[PDB]
Amino acid sequence: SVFFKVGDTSRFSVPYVGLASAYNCFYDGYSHDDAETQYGITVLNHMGSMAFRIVNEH
Amino acid sequence: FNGSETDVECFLGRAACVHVTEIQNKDATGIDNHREAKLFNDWKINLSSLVQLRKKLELFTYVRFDSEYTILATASQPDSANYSSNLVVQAMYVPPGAPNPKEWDDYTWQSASNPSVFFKVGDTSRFSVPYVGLASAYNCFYDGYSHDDAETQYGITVLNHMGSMAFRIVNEHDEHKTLVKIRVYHRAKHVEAWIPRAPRALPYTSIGRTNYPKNTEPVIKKRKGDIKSY
Amino acid sequence: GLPTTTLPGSGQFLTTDDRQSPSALPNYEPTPRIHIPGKVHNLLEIIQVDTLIPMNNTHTKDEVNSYLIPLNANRQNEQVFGTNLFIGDGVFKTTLLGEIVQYYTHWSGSLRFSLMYTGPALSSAKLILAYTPPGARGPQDRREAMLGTHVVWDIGLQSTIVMTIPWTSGVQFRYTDPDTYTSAGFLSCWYQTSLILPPETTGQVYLLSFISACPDFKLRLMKDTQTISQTVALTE
Amino acid sequence: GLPTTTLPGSGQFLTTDDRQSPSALPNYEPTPRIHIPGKVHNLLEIIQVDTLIPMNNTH
Amino acid sequence: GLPTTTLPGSGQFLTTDDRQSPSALPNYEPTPRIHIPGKVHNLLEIIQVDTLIPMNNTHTKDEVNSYLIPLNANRQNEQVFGTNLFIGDGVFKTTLLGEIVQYYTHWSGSLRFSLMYTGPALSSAKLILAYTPPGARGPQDRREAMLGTHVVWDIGLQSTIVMTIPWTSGVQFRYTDPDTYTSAGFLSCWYQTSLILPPETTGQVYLLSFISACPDFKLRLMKDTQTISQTVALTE
Amino acid sequence: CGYSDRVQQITLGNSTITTQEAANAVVCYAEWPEYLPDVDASDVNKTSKPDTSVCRFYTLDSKTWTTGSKGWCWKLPDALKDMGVFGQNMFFHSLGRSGYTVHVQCNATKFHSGCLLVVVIPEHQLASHEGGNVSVKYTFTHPGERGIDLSSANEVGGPVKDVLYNMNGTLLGNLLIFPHQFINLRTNNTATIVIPYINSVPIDSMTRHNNVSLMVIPIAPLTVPTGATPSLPITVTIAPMCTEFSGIRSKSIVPQ
Repeated sequence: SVFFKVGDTSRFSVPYVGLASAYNCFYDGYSHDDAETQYGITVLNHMGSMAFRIVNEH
Repeated sequence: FNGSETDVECFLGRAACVHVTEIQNKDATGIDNHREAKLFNDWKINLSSLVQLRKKLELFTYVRFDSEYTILATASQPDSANYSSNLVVQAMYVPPGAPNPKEWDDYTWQSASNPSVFFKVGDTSRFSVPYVGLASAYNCFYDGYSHDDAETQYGITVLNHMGSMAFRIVNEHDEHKTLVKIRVYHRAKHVEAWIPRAPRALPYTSIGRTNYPKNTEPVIKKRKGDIKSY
Repeated sequence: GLPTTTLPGSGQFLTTDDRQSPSALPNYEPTPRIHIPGKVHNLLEIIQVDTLIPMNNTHTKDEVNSYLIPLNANRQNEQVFGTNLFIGDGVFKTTLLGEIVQYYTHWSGSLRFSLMYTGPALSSAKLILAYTPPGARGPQDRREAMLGTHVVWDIGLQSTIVMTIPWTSGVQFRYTDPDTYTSAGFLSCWYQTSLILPPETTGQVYLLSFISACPDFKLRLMKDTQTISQTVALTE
Repeated sequence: GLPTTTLPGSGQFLTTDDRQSPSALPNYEPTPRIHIPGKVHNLLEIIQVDTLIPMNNTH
Repeated sequence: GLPTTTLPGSGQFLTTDDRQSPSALPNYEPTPRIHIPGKVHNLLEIIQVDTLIPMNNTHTKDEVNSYLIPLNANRQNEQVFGTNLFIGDGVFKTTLLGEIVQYYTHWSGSLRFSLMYTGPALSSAKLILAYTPPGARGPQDRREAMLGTHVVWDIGLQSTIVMTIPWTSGVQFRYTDPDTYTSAGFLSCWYQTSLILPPETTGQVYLLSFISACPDFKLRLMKDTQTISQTVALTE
Repeated sequence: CGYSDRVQQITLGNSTITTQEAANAVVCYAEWPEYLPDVDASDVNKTSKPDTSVCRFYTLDSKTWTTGSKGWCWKLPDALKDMGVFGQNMFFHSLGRSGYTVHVQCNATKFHSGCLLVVVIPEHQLASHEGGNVSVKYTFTHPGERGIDLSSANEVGGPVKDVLYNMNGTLLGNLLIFPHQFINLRTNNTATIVIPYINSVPIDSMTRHNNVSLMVIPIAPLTVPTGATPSLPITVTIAPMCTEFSGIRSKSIVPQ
């Protein structure tokens, strides 16, 4: 998590967070024939999830 | 691998929010709100608050820190509008074995050799307090009182005290309302651990005393059916 | 004299960034480092120890008997063990390997299942214990377990049975999000023969089951570890 | 100890500028690089292939 | 030309940080350094000097007699000295070792207790003086002191008696917070025999007691040193 | 010739125990009980060496493992308070360095089925029977030679007697990263744990500070054959090895 002034920036470097050895941008197959996570959206090679909020009051 | 991911130094060395607090500065006395959380605050540092309610450090018995308190102070009173006009905040690391302030305009903010810093509200300040330990390691998990003699307090064992943080405002003039939220993030460097210890079952019920809480729910899970799985 | 630029990301406060910071006590010798035993450098040697597994945790209130797998006489070709090998869930959750794997994220490595018998010296039994790999439906009886990678290591002369658990890579690692999928591994045990009790025994004997990780173990990313949806700000 | 100056263009945010930035996961081994076929380094070898031309696209 | 970043803790004002700062008089030769005697580099050589101890400070107003331990005739097996060895408190507080150890914090090191007799040349006495270590209850009479590490070094031929005070580590150092615990050390003296006064002496003789620190002394952290709850802002 | 287990004379001072069945040894960690905390202070030494006369095998009272039994817990440097020359050195001095060697023996016939867990827990802080912001006042902690005696001896004001939380909040099968060995009546009848000294301060009072709790607990219940006695004895012996004290040429008398 980072904190910065409004109107300024912040620079990241998130490394390759991939389940597969490459990002399967274009994949054929579901997740299982078992329980099967969701569908062939293939969110299994998820990259991350950014969250933004304010620490202030009143 | 010799990569700092599952080793001890990476394990405990992350920075975590401890001791959220909220102070202000009004006047000498003014309106009768002086003592509790206004005009100053002392913490008496203890990692016993929210290191995931004392877990990863309680997994070991003997540790040694080198702390980096990073004080994030911010103006709860709308900083966007005003309430920030040169609002210089004073932090102070009162070491163990030194008197604690209990007033905003008190003698031990300016006294001798008490490390105090000054920074703008909405900015930070980085420390490095060395290993201030009475024992050669921090006895996080200790059996014994302090004496069979006079005996200092009890087996809380505040003898291996780490320090005491003090926060206050150097400003004046009661005509208005301000409010300042201060949030310190402890980070431990060069963490050397010893003597692995079995983890707790429940979330705790006391600081220092290794008590397990009464009236417990089952910490372990029943089988889904029988010993027959699936 | 030294010209310089700006950088976007100025005034940044990374919580996680290793930066050397100046000392509040710049000149102070600490209490010096002495040698005390059991120095630890890694969680691998923490989880190298066979702790135990609560398998008979099917009673409501938690007691000592949660680890005692109950063994009766005159039963064969029927169930003894049975578990999904999803560490961090079910019966492995409250082991030391349990909260360690609840600490990190995606993991890898072979294991060291152990097993030990608590009964009389003049007692004998044959117990087939079988492993089925993740992605395979576990066996239904002693027959189908025997066609699996069946292990006997019987009772009557040998008490301590250890079996390594080989790891197989699924989608490059192990899924560490809470689901009840059935492709995590499966270990179970069957009476190959009935338990032969000594004369006038008149009771039950038990087994004790341990688990740990072989040095091949691996732990990759770190997580927040709520486990209770944690927030307590009590200070004294 | 180190005297320095300013530069006009401070607080600048070039979108296109190659600057090394600090890591949010500073210590994390990724899924390792394996060999898979058809490695590409350039669009020249992309457009080296005769595709086809729609010439009778008058319908 | 030189790209740079920010650092959190910018605009910081550490009071205690050693940073070289530019000169208001950048070109000015001062009054040059000459040699004058008694150059000091350390407080150790300050506290190497046996000052004195006020032991007979049991009178109300402070006079010269505060240091004179009173010695009478025809008393034996009864009290002469008696003190807790808590420097910074009690009777050692107002020595030079007193405000020096009130300056710092946790300390360590052996001491150099001295003792000197002020009486006539043709007078004799035997005085047992005994040390008991911290953590031990001090002796009640000359008997129990003699079973301690008893020291006689009598009066009648020798006047200056020095005894080293060995230091023992308790919980790694000495407690430097104001309490009246009784595990700080204990030194006391007894008449082994009655004082033999010269004929028609008709009065009292006295002893003089000094204290300092041996070169083994150690002072570790520094404190604020209120001692009066200090604040005076008077300027002229 | 034949079986040649290490059952020869371990005689040591007044102690001539030599009762070893399957005499395998598990030490606590890689560190042996070692005397020297340092080399010297570059000075002539009168260092207190009581290892010539402290290294006796001070046994304890025997305790009867019934079927309805839960466990026993002794605070190790304070179990030997009212006994031996070691106890009189403990009150006689204040501070001492004491490595221990604990030999727990259980008499059991061939016909008895059960298992025990011995475990040596460093700095075992206790959980109270109150279970709040208060613990035992260290009167009920270390009775000495009698132990906490977890087996159905419940009390008020002091520690809890809950055996799964082992007065610690921890878990029973999770306890084995402490040094331990299982007494399996199929295999062995005794257990040895070699305890080196363990404290963040190199020299410490054992009257004030409880270094080690020793627990012997039945994991599997004891099933005797019927017609026999439903009780088996546990005997525990302590040999304080490479033991050192501090109060040299200093201590006269303290009675208590």
